[PDB]
Amino acid sequence: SMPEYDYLFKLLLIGDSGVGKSCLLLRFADDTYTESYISTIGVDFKIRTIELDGKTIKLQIWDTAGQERFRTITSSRGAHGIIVVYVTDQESFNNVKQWLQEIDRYAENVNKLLVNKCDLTKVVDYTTKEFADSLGIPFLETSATNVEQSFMTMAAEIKKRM
Amino acid sequence: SFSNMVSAKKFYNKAIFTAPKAEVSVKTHIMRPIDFMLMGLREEFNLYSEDHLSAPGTIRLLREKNLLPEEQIARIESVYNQAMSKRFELHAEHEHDEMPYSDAKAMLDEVAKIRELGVQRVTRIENLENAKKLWDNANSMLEKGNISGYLKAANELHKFMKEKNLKEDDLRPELSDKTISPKGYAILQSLWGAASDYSRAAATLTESTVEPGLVSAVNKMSAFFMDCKLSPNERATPDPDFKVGKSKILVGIMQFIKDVADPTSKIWMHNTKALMNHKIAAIQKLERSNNVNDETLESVLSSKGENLSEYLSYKY
Repeated sequence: SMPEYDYLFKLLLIGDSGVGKSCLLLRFADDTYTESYISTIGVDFKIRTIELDGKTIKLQIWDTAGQERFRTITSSRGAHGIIVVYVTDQESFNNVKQWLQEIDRYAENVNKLLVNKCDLTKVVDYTTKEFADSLGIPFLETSATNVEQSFMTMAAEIKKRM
Repeated sequence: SFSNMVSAKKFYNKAIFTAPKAEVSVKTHIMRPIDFMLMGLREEFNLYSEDHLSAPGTIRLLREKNLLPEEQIARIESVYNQAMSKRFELHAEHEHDEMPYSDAKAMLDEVAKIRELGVQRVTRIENLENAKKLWDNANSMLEKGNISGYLKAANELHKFMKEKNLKEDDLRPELSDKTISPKGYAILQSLWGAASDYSRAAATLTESTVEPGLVSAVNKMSAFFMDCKLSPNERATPDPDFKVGKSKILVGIMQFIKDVADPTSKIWMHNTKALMNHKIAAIQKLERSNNVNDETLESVLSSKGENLSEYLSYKY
């Protein structure tokens, strides 16, 4: 409430490499800003602005750099919403099964949404919805504008919570 | 792996063999280079088959595993075959290993290309030897706890590989030699968590571009150092019995941002280096008493010096 946005929702994109995360944050724009050091390596987040109730809201998605190496859950506590991604992959759901639970136990007011397949070339079923409904988390198979609209809907649940 | 690529480049330098002065021996100028060129491709890629050890077998493997461009493999095949044919043709007459000059015109102009694949290969190996050093002192700075230097070295590592156009995959094989300490993983673990915190913490209603951006960039660099050693999704093994002070490492990240940020770089209304100092002082001040905790650090990580009375108290 103090440049070109009123509210600001920080979002975590928890997931391993080779899982197909990147194809969710494709309709999330990279941060236009640049200087010498940021240019050489880039960043681990994407930004997005939407009009909502006549007010500019900024989304900020964190593909936390190097989550892979550390799967010990302490409280890494700030985010307004956590998103866990896993489909053309056997162990992808099995590993996520342990994370999504150890997240639910240590969180709440925070939004949760479980997720898709990129490079379309599927061993996981639309229920195996069952694990997600067990803890109370919306599940979605995605990819499209369908995935961006799935975020602009989640960016309205936090608004109702404030 | 530990398959001395220092020898792979020995076999390649030996193949680089060189063109004739006009007068060309099929043994010394063609077949010998190729046989060393194949043993070079054997020691570079650790070419193993539970079934090498043959020239056609070695070629068969390269195609199987797309270890080299097809145009480049086929060229080695077409020349080794032509050499074979020539040695036979010459051992069946009258010098047995030496042929006339104009006959070898097309063959030698294809060997020259294989010599180009020679140098191109050797160069990248030499550039990899250097990248081994740079990573190795980064892990060495990490070993002795000096966070200032670790972040400086990991940056020098990264800068070199972009310059010499290298990837994380390229370095990983010849890093089977060294290891990251389990207590060294706990430092990286700390470094990772503080940065992950800081980056999100600094995304505020005042500003959510420059400061998180910078913090993430530090974290990606530490992650890049890690990627050089570890395969995708290969977990890190930290020592939870040894933990670095979160305030100490936060200052570390901060120091590093001071040094790499532009003199023109500004976070909201203040100069970046200046804000880093202010944030360094504030934490050092928390450290000086006994007030350093997650609540009290978060207040610093999230500040943009919007309280000018507070911000300007540090200057005067």
